[PDB]
Amino acid sequence: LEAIKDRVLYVLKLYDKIDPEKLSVNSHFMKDLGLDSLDQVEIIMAMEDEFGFEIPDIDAEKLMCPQEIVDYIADKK
Amino acid sequence: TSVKPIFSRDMNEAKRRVRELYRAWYREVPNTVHLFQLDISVKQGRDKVREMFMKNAHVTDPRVVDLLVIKGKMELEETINVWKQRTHIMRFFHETEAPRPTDFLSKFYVGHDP
Amino acid sequence: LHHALIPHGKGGRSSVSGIVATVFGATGFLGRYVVNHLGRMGSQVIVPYRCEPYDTMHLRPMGDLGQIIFMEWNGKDKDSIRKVVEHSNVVINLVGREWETKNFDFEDVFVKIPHAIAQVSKEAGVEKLIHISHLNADIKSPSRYLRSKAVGEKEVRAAFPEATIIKPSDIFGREDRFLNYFASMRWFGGVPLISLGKETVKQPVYIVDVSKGIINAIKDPDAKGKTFAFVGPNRYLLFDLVQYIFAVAYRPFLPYPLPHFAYRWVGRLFEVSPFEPWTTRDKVERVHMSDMTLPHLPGLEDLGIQATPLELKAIEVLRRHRTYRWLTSEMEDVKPAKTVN
Amino acid sequence: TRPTIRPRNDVVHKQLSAFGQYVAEILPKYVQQVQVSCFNELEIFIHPDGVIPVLTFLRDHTNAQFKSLADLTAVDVPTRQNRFEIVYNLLSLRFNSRIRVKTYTDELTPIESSVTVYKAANWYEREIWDMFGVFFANHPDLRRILTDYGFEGHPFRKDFPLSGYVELRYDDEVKRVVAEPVELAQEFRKFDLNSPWEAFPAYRQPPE
Amino acid sequence: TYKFVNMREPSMDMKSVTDRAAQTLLWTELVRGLGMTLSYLFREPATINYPFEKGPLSPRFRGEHALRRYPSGEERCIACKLCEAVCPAQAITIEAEPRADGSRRTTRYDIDMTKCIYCGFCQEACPVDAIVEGPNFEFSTETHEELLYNKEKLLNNGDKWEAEIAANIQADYLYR
Amino acid sequence: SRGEYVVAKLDDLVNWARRSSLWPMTFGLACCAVEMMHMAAPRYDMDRFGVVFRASPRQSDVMIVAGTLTNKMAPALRKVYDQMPEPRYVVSMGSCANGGGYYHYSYSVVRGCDRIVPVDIYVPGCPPTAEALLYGILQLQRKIKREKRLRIWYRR
Ligand SMILES: CCCCCCCC/C=C\CCCCCCCC(=O)OC[C@H](COP(=O)(O)OCCN)OC(=O)CCCCCCC/C=C\CCCCCCCC
Ligand SMILES: NC(=O)C1=CN([C@@H]2O[C@H](COP(=O)(O)OP(=O)(O)OC[C@H]3O[C@@H](n4cnc5c(N)ncnc54)[C@H](OP(=O)(O)O)[C@@H]3O)[C@@H](O)[C@H]2O)C=CC1
Ligand SMILES: *P(=O)(O)OCC(C)(C)[C@H](O)C(=O)NCCC(=O)NCCSC(=O)CCCCCCCCCCCCC
Ligand code: SF4
Ligand code: SF4
Ligand code: SF4
Repeated sequence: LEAIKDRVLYVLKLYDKIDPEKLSVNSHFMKDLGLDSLDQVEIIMAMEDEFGFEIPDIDAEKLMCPQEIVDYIADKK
Repeated sequence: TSVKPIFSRDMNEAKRRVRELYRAWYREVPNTVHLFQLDISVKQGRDKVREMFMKNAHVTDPRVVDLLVIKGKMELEETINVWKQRTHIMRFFHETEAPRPTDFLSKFYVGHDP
Repeated sequence: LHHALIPHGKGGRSSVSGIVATVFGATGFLGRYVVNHLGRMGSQVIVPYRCEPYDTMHLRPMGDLGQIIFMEWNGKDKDSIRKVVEHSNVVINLVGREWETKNFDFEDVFVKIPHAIAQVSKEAGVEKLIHISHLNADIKSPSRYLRSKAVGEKEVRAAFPEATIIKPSDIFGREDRFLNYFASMRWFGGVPLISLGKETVKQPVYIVDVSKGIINAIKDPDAKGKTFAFVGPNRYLLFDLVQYIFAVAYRPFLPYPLPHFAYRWVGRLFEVSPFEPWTTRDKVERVHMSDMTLPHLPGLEDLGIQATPLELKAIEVLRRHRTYRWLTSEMEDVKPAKTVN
Repeated sequence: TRPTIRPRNDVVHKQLSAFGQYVAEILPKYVQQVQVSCFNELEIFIHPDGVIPVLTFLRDHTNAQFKSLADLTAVDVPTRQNRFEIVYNLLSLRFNSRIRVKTYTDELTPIESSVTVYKAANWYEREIWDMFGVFFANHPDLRRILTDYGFEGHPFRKDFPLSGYVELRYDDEVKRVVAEPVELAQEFRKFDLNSPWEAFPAYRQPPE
Repeated sequence: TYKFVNMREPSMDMKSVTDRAAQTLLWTELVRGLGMTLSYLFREPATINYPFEKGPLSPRFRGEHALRRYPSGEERCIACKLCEAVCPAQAITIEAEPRADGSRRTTRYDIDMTKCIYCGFCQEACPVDAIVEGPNFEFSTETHEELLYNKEKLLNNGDKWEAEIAANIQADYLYR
Repeated sequence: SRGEYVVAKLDDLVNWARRSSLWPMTFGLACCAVEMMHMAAPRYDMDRFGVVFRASPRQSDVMIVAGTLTNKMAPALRKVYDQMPEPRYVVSMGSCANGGGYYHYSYSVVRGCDRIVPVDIYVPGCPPTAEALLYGILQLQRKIKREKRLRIWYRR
């Protein structure tokens, strides 16, 4: 899980709008980071390209936090 | 009641359709740049897609949202099949339009425009 | 202003901008871009041509009906100059060739013709004169091109005190000499450079930026008798610039140092062509010369134009020089070249 | 013998009236009105959702074999609430007759596609969409047919200007055709032609 | 009544079978086509020697426009704008004012020959036979601007073609 | 002088070949194209003058823009014109190609092919008769006759 979290944090830090300083594993995209739905969709697409699998729209709604993202990724192995 | 909806009924499913269309467009800008030999960047294309999506952010009627996503999907399928040329894709960018000022003083200077 | 010169419309193709401009030497790179911009504004344009009328066909679609008028003129004919500048309130001077012909030399095309145009323009009472010079216009430059450029600039300033003298650094574009000259050295095996090109610094300027600066200079009220230096945003060493050009063109890059006297001899050999030479001794001198820094002169940012970097528009020019293997390659693939700042 | 005036066909008028009564009786759920014009053209006005049942009946019924779809168009009437007026023209070869079916809709309400009844309805409904904006629900391939690629707006709406909003030209700076806002050299001269005197008292609208 | 274009079945007697087989082997219909082409070769061509020979026309032909005059020299147009109102393409622009002698004439009369559809409605709507569609049809140009005629150009055309226009009007006006 | 005489003879020879051999591209959009067929017809045979249709733009010298140039068609016309190699000439035919024609005030019509391509000859009419089109072709030929590329180059 450490590798998954490291990869997810590295991918998130490449996003321009997201500040690496304020980014944290438990930071809410909408609330803590102040983003909207489209930016979350772009992040989910970036994760899809990263870990090489498809995240449906239903599974793309329950990924508002990096902790939730890594938990979902580990869930799908 | 009794009002026929185009698709998706309430607003949440319409937003889901909007997100699906945005994903489809987002995963198409690199292919559009590669195929059409555009001089723009992929990041510029994604920014323009975001801008064209955001210029309808005030719509609150689900039927209008469904019609907008239908037209967007039509335009997306025109681009993938290369039915459009480089001309239309660059028409999306207004690369030759003169900058119309929006300040009152300049508008007064140039002409009688409101 | 006359009643026919009052601006009208929303600045479109069929509008009236109140600008009547005679564009000397409009059958060229900067000439065609400036004429296109004027026609897009919707101005009256007079294009004096001495070549075949076929070579001036591409200028017809650049303006609405009755906006582009073609007249025949001779360089050493003040009567023709007066005929073509009689009814225009703006005169734009872009005449210039990079080589010396049998009839016209650097002295003729850069001193006598610009001075005659300025003198006749003053007689006809034109309101604005724009004259194109070079950034490296030195009175004692190693290049006769730059010597004559400086002499003609002084003569034009003397003849027409209310002139605007533009000094672009180096124009790169689709029909340019710069990028095409550097990228056409694929045929001659390797790329010869003087001292490997480590001593030359250049900051080229975009053709569209130069044209927009010329256009805004006309519309700027307080640029009547000024001097402007049009330069790009980033300064490049010549070696890095050529390396980036070849990287974008996706061609093998084999630079080797060629001594200055040998390069001068090679340029002497290539200027014997009766047609347009591939390169000349003065062209070699201009390539070797670094771009002078003139911070006291105003520029594109002062006129109101943001300089366009080379990396953004380098693929419009160099995509033609690629092969079928690399034709579809994107712009982001090649990293930007190192700068000197 | 009144050579100027066109002759009239009472027999065909009566036949069309009888058939209109017949179809109205057979399909009362959707048929709202039946008219016979003075030049013997049967016309049926139905509810918008009855398109498929009414067309299938008129196509496959033994007494009404309208197997050929003559035309399919729409009329934009801005004053009406349901501005768009979908019109079907049908031809019966067996009985050597024609019929017209008219439904109503607006910009947002979809009309069920009749491609499952007539195959020409594919391109006809594509044209209707491209020209007016009427969306057809179940269509094999719905997209623009006549307008330019990426064209915005529907031209045949009565609120669409004649000259459009944009024009095309070749810009040498970008080495490609560009689209710019319309700017006519000579403005289209609108003519007020209607006379201020009533022409036909037979069509006089009551002052309520 | 109706007829079947292709419903004739072939015969099956031995003579016809042998004839069809000979046609299949020996290309009889191909030789017939060759013979027809050879006959057309040996005929006379129907090509005229333009421009030394001009194709036939009719007095009703509608070509280059013109403005006519009365025999006294006065213009025929009275600025009634019927041609402008009836022009399908709106290629005519007319502006008028009272003349110095009070006559109702035209100050601006413009025809855009690049917008005209050459339909003849202007000459049929003219109540004084002022505007006419003359016989000239060879007036091509190297520039767009010269195809935007005005009053002076149309009067010059009328003066140049007055004789032929008058002859055509005389020959055709009884049918109008 | 001798050089002037030589260049005059050479560029009179070169212009003669282009004048006497014209290969219009097979390109007709609307009703004006029928008059192109009637010019190709035996009555006014254009092959008599050395004018013969060729299909590919690469093997064509003259583009006879005959028809209405719509917005959906303009890019294709520009592309084929660009693909047509130099020297190239353009003959606008009919009112639609000249200006707007009957459809001047329309949302989907380009008013004049000269907005897209440099036009050398304008042939008026709706449609221009076969004689008018032939006269336009002959006028284009005579326009090519007075070109002096070598004479301009010699004095250049
Ligand atoms: C010196 C040069 C001579 C030039 C001759 C010019 C002939 C006319 C030129 C015009 C012809 C050019 C176009 C021809 C193209 C089409 C020709 C063609 O199709 O022929 C093939 C046609 C069959 O094709 P289809 O009928 O279309 O098959 C499909 C059936 N539904 O017939 C043929 O196969 C031709 C074969 C040649 C016939 C040979 C018959 C001779 C046999 C008898 C010889 C006996 C010798 C031995 C016996 C000795 C006894 C002692
Ligand atoms: N591009 C560059 O490298 C830079 C250029 N400049 C200056 O900008 C100006 C425009 O440059 P550019 O477009 O590249 O040059 P071009 O060679 O492309 O254009 C020169 C123009 O002048 C005409 N001309 C040349 N000689 C004569 C003559 N003897 N008499 C009359 N007309 C003549 C040519 O017409 P024709 O074909 O009929 O002979 C042509 O239209 C020049 O003054 C140049 O010095 C400044 C900085 C950089
Ligand atoms: P989050 O879900 O909180 O926020 C969603 C947004 C911001 C969209 C709004 O909150 C929202 O959903 N608003 C409701 C109104 C609405 O539906 N807006 C979106 C309409 S869909 C739409 O407009 C699609 C248009 C098609 C896109 C055109 C493509 C243009 C790009 C051309 C290519 C150029 C480069 C290749
Ligand atoms: S011939 Fe027809 S289109 Fe031409 S000017 Fe006359 S009325 Fe107008
Ligand atoms: S119809 Fe005849 S008289 Fe009337 S305005 Fe036209 S040309 Fe003049
Ligand atoms: S000018 Fe007339 S004949 Fe020619 S394409 Fe247009 S409508 Fe057809």
